[PDB]
Amino acid sequence: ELQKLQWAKQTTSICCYCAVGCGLIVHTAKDGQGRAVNVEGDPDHPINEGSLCPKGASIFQLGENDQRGTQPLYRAPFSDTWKPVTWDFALTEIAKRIKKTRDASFTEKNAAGDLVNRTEAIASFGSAAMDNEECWAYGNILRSLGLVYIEHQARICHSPTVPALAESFGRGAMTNHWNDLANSDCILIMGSNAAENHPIAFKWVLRAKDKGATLIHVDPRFTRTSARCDVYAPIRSGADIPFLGGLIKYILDNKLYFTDYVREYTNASLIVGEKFSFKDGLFSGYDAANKKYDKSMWAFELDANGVPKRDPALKHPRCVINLLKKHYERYNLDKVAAITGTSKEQLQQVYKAYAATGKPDKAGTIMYAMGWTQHSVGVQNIRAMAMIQLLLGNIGVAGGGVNALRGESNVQGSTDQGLLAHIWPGYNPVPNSKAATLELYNAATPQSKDPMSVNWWQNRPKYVASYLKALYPDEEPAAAYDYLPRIDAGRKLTDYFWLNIFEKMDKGEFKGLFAWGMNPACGGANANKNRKAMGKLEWLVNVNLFENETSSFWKGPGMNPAEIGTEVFFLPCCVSIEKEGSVANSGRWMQWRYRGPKPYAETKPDGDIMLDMFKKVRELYAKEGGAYPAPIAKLNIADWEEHNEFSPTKVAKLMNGYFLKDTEVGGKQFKKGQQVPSFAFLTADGSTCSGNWLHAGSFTDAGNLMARRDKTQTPEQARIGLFPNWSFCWPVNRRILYNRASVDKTGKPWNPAKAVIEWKDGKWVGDVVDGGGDPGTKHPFIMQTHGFGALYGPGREEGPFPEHYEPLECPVSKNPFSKQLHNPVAFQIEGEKKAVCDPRYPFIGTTYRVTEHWQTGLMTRRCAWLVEAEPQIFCEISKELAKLRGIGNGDTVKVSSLRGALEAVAIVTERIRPFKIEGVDVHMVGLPWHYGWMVPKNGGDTANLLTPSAGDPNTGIPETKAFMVDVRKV
Amino acid sequence: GKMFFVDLSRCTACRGCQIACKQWKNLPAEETRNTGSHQNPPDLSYVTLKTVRFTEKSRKGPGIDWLFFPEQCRHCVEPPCKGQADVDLEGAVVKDETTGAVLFTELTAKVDGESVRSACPYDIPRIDPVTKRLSKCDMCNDRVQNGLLPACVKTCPTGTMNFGDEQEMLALAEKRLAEVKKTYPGAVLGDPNDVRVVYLFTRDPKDFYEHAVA
Ligand SMILES: Nc1nc2c(c(=O)[nH]1)N[C@H]1C(S)=C(S)[C@@H](COP(=O)(O)OP(=O)(O)OC[C@H]3O[C@@H](n4cnc5c(=O)[nH]c(N)nc54)[C@H](O)[C@@H]3O)O[C@H]1N2
Ligand SMILES: Nc1nc2c(c(=O)[nH]1)N[C@H]1C(S)=C(S)[C@@H](COP(=O)(O)OP(=O)(O)OC[C@H]3O[C@@H](n4cnc5c(=O)[nH]c(N)nc54)[C@H](O)[C@@H]3O)O[C@H]1N2
Ligand code: SF4
Ligand code: SF4
Ligand code: SF4
Ligand code: SF4
Ligand SMILES: [S]
Ligand SMILES: [W+6]
Repeated sequence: ELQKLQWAKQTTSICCYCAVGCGLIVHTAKDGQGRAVNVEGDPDHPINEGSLCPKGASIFQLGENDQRGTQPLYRAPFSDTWKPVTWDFALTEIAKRIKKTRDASFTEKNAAGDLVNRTEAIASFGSAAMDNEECWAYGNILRSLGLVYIEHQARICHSPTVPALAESFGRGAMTNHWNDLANSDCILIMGSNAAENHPIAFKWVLRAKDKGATLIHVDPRFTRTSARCDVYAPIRSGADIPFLGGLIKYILDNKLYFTDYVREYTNASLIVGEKFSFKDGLFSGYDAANKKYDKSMWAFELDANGVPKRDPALKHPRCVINLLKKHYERYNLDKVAAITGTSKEQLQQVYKAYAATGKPDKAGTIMYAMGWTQHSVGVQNIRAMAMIQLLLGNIGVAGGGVNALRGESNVQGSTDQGLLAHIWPGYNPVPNSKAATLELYNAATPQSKDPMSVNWWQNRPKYVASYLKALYPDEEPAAAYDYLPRIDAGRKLTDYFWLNIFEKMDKGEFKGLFAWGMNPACGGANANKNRKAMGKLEWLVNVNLFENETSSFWKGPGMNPAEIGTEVFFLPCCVSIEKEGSVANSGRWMQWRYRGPKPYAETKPDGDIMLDMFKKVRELYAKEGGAYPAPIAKLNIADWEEHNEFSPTKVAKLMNGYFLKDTEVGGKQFKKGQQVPSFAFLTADGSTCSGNWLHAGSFTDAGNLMARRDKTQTPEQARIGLFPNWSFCWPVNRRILYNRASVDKTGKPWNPAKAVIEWKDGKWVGDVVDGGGDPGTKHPFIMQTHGFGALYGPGREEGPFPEHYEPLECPVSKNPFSKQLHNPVAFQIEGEKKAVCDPRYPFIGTTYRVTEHWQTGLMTRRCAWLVEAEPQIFCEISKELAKLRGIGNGDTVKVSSLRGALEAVAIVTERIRPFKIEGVDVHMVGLPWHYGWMVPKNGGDTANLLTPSAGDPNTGIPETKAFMVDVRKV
Repeated sequence: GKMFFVDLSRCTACRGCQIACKQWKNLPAEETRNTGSHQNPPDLSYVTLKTVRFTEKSRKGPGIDWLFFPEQCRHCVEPPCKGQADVDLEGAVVKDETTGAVLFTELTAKVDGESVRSACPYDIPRIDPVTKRLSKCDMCNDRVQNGLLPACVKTCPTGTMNFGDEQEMLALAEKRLAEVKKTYPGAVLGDPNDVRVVYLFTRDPKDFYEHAVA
């Protein structure tokens, strides 16, 4: 045999890095220490087939790392050293700091006299790197403590995707999945570097090319992705909407739209109301005083029943499709070329290749991530591509869709569990102060009087009731509703999000912060503020694998430990391969993974840390009383625990949900204790509990569907690679969302050779049908109120059509599309300065990743093999800019912005060229954000020293992809 | 014997192969710095049996040709390294007659390493300056003998790395070359009749690396 593996037990796992969700094989030494001896790919996994990129292939070095935390550490106020302490001391004292802060800050009623039952004195950050069961438990622990300031990776990552696609299609998630990429006829990779940041995805991209697909990369830089594509086009950072607006105009002029799809399945035919207008960069209903729009001005014209009027002939001048044609008339090739820096020839080449998928039996897909999301127009960037895809009929089809490439292994999951300030688990909103009763909460859901509109959100009362039964099983839902904290109706939602949490922290408004599996000292935009602001905390709890720039912010650059009062608790956690649970990948595949090695040293799984912490808080309240104890005392944690520890299996079964009594639902009858077989069988009357209605169907009486390793497929399924028996995906194992839009009104595939679903005899074969009903009887977008793909989307903060605005720091002084330079409602912090055509900062600044490092590099800067390949922060510049500034390849340079400066190694490359903007050459400076002051030696610090704390008015995502900088030789 | 077919028309320079080699053998990391390139380690060494070389070629239009070369021992059918080592001491360099693997033993310490490196037309051998042992890719002969793929072959996501019997790999190489030419008209196979690691280059192999072919 092989000596190395001869005395080791084999277990399956799922990669702890990106949301591809590659399968691992872990080899663990059979007895003694019980450490991992080998980690490599799972050859039987249907996504990676045993392949791993360098991050996955090096998990052994991460897991069996001699720099990992071993035991809890305590930093007393003003101290310059850590003190090793017991878990008993660490958790006991943290429980006291929570209780003390909660008791002193707890608010029953706000200024307006409305019940809010919250503490605004504690914030939490993290984490998409925790298991789905841990993320769900964590959120409910925090909410039982009365927290509203609850955030994680999603805010500063794909937060714009959720409303962008929900507005467009009804859901915020990636529409298709990785395997499906192989079915595409044209793959547009734009605002994405998928060959570096989702590497196993290129298995399926290249299989698409094997079958005749055109591969297009549109990126300011020529990357490792660009090297394998058929068409490469440059684009200036922040010029996406002009490029996409130009493609809309191109599709409409040349009649490359899928007419029948557009007419039947989009809101093309809907009559917009008389109060809608746009002139000179501003929509109707603009309120300049309050920096917001009166969205009521964008309402549709309704019939007597309240159903939006439709002209099926598409001739009415206020038809969505005619207002669309009129809006994007301004986006001619000359104007788009002049503002993007992309030649008219390159625009035409991309436009022609992509818009060819307007043909019914041809599928085009978009792969995008942070190059689109991390902007002041992040939501509108994505809206524009959603609209393009609806025009070409690419939504719901194999090789089509909007593939929003999620980041972390479980960021899909962590968003699903409501680790954001505006959402409970399952995208049920956090109540505002005016939602005084469960009844009023439920009243907010719009109804539809259209007999073809499923309007599936009408079932929300069942999900909210079943969620409240999961947490508070002995209370009536309408009673337990009063246990959970509410946000103020009077405020912009962005008041409760990441950037404003750091602004409030900088003004002393926070006593306590959980940095739970995040490194905000490096990952948060405008990092110098974040590093100062954490100085204003009385206490900080950091839960992570290694000591880091957040845990040890107090001994960071230019900091005096003697002057910093912050009490810090470092709690070392287990790595992915040392624990059991599920992680939801980009395609919503919820995959179960197992324990290989025992926990390293005295490290603990997050599940156990948060549960023992909460138990100490609960027992403190049971002894000495305090502020509104009921939500803490009454929380059902019995169902989270087995053999004195966190039970991923039991939690997963509660998240699926079970009957609290004998129940009759949907014609069937259920015994008390049975698992809910799907969210179809949840009730509003208290008969059912379910931690997350999306998980209903994931863990039934049949067993853990997330643990299925079945690659068998029907011939229909196998033609497109659904793999519906491999793990489980929400909702109810629908692998391609909106798949009713992939067939005509009789149920016949547009592309029978790549059918997603087909009506045969009297049933849908292939994928699970997304919305029940015979062919032609239902609008295909069942999560939309009206049932249509929204070309016109009036729910978005800065308008129902995307419109070009320049980045808040931009290299141009005049918008060629209007007299509005910037997003007229952009999230900004008053007094914070922006370099708009400032000669001190004349270069475009952008930040991005390399294949070999992960996030802030907290994990990968500890891994010698990844440091080997990418040892130091670098600065990528053109030969033209290198010559202008007298920088040679390999020289030390200083990159500076209004907010900070750092040193990096110049990489002078032909892979970057000037952007000719209005006939003038504009230079860019590119930086990886993977480096931090702690490790390694000469590695450098975070690119987030330079980035602005401003961005998207929908989601508050920072504009980390387009700002302004200077670069000087050192 | 066994053969690799390395189709560089599919290489994303992910360096999965470079890490997988080191994880499988538990090889140490070099002390590296950025000198104006993503390439690192900059060269093969006694502790690096495979590195991915990065080369930028000028192209008139917006982009470039970015040429990626995951370098390893070619495990030559008639290896000159063996011919040269065998003048000083047979057993320093031996051949697995089942797999085709060319294997350096710890006896390379007691031969002219300088001369053995010079014998290689692909400049593959590297010397440990302390022990004077020669080290290079060993075809993961370990894994192949136990019916497993080499670590770098299994880890490769793109279909660049292929491995199996010489007849199936030569057949694959000819079929793939014809397909690749539709996109890369200047595509060629590296010394296909002389080695067991057959690279498909998308253009002039010497643009990938000066010793890409003999
Ligand atoms: N290797 C690696 N993989 C990762 C991660 C990692 O750290 N390293 N992290 C994971 C996470 S959390 C996420 S969210 C994803 C993100 O994955 P990506 O979004 O691919 O990541 P980035 O490299 O930040 O940005 C992608 C590309 O956007 C380009 N770009 C910059 N500005 C603009 C612009 O204004 N417009 C357009 N169109 N493009 C622009 C950059 O040049 C870059 O090539 O990756 C995930 N996977
Ligand atoms: N300038 C710039 N800034 C960016 C970005 C950008 O492109 N440019 N990208 C943004 C994006 S998309 C994201 S997602 C954020 C990420 O920002 P952060 O989340 O702050 O990044 P990291 O902390 O490096 O990565 C996640 C952490 O999870 C930890 N972890 C791993 N496993 C576990 C576990 O089991 N438990 C716990 N508790 N922790 C664990 C890792 O050790 C690591 O510290 O950065 C954002 N910041
Ligand atoms: S980082 Fe992503 S692509 Fe690489 S091995 Fe892990 S899951 Fe797969
Ligand atoms: S693993 Fe495959 S794709 Fe990645 S660098 Fe190596 S040969 Fe190229
Ligand atoms: S490539 Fe060089 S070291 Fe490898 S077998 Fe051939 S001659 Fe010997
Ligand atoms: S065949 Fe084995 S020893 Fe040779 S480069 Fe690949 S992993 Fe390394
Ligand atoms: S993420
Ligand atoms: W992310």
